[PDB]
Amino acid sequence: WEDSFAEQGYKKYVSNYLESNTAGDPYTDYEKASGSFDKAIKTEARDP
Amino acid sequence: WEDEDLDTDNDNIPDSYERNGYTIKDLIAVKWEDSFAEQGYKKYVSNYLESNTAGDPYTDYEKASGSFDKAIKTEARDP
Amino acid sequence: ANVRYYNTGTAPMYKVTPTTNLVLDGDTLSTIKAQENQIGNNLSPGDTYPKKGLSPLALNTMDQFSSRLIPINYDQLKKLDAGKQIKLETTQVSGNFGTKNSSGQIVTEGNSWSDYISQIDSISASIILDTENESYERRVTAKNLQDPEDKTPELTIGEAIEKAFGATKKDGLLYFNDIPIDESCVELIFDDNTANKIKDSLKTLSDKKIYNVKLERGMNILIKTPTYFTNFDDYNNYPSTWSNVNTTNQDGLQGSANKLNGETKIKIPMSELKPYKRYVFSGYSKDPLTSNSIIVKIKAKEEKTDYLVPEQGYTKFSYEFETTEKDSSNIEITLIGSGT
Amino acid sequence: ANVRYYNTGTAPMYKVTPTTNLVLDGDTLSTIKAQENQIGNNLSPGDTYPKKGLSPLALNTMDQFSSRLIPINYDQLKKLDAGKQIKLETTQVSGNFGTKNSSGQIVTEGNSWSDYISQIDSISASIILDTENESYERRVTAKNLQ
Repeated sequence: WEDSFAEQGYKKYVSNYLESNTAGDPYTDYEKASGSFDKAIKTEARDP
Repeated sequence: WEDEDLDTDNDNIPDSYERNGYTIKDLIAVKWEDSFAEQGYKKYVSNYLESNTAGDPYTDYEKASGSFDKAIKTEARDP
Repeated sequence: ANVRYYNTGTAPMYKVTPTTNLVLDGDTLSTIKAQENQIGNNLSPGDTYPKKGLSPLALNTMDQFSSRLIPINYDQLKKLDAGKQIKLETTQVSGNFGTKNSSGQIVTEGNSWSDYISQIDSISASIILDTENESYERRVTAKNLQDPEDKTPELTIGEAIEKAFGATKKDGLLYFNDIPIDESCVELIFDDNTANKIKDSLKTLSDKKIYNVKLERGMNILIKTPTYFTNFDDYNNYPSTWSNVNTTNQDGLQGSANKLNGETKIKIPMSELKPYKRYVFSGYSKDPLTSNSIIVKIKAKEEKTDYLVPEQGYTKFSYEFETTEKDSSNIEITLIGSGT
Repeated sequence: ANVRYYNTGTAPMYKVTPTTNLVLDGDTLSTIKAQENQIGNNLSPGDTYPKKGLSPLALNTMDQFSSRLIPINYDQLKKLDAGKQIKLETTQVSGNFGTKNSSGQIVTEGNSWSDYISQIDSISASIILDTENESYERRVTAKNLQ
């Protein structure tokens, strides 16, 4: 992450490096950051 | 090689994908030229980061080449 | 109740099981999900279950295994007895689709359509054509310009209607099996939100055509072909000949050259159209001096209105009349004026 | 009873099966788990079953194979006749969610939400917004310091 990506439209988010589901929901962190899980779930639920 | 690294396994080349387009020929996707319009070939493009660019359960290669079903109308053949 | 199904769209559906909803007057009597008797095995697109030559299909049961006929208590029986009728709605439909194996046999076992619905609807915009013999509804995807990582080829709406139905670029315009579809030769109907988006995104374009605006995420567009059309070079489908016409520079638009005065009158008998409906009569503008549009239709509003150009630019006008019931009467449209 | 559903949250839920509770005055007349008649196939977030333009959904039965209409004895009838009204509540809802295979087709068979509920609740804190047209409810995880 660099600070100059923000004008393009990219975000900044972090997670837990001892688990594969840091929020309990049945999608992993990589599967939820990159939107390759479902196209109906809202974009407010993309950061882990 | 330099310009054939398909990211998603849609079995179709990203240079033939984001550019002016592609067209199947003898069940193999090839580059698009403007003189193909006389014979009856179309021109369509798609999304090179997915394997289902419209959501429907047929992939891009499976829907361009009509090897999915013979009852679906040809209006739903471009992806 | 005797019902039959229909299907409009691109793909077929196997093992179709609709669920119906019966209402009478504010109430809701029952919700029926169709059993093994009223199931349907195939639906080729643009066809029905059963076919055109057969009687409809009866439903009278409500269990899983068909017993226990549908009841109605005494007040609802007296309401239904005293002239009224019940209304039937369709809520959802579950079915199947067909995937084939490695050049083997097509299987349909738990390949349900019902989990690809909320994914497709949140990507696509819906375009529905309505001619006078059939209808069509298609779904075309669209780009989301908020997410910069989101990649898909963006396309204009005049390209979306070009790609969805099978249309050909015949002399610049596009024609759907000897029917002209344009911006100025059809009737375009939106709901409120998409009309707001369209009128907000016209003022950034150089050309003020609405077929060059950008397709967006959640939209809804319906089009209707007219029933009678007055293209002058060719394609004027009319049993009644127009009166006091002119023929010079008459190919399309951008060539309006005839300034003439007087009146124009057309009369059509009722044997060529349907009664008890709400027609709409619409056209475009010019830079004349004055005109008026008298309708001489009985059982209706036989008044006129003024023409009143605000400018010389082409801005359309539209009015409406109301048809009689299959009488000897004739619709008589007269247009008086000085200037065109 | 004529009910309709709604959904406020993030992910959609397939094959909704709500169980309702009917009370009149201190009592509890019945607990109804919804059958295959009034089941709902899809529920996108911020929408309803049925949609915005259709009539509501009727429930009148209580078996698994739908027969045996719901009874009311004489005292509850005379209380309901004399002006009162009954109250409906929702206790729990079981449903499904959808995963896709190795670049293949989405499957929804036995992928139930009802075992990710008590894990997500013991991790998260709940934040609910209420404006004049809709509501929103979200769950955000938080750090333990013990």
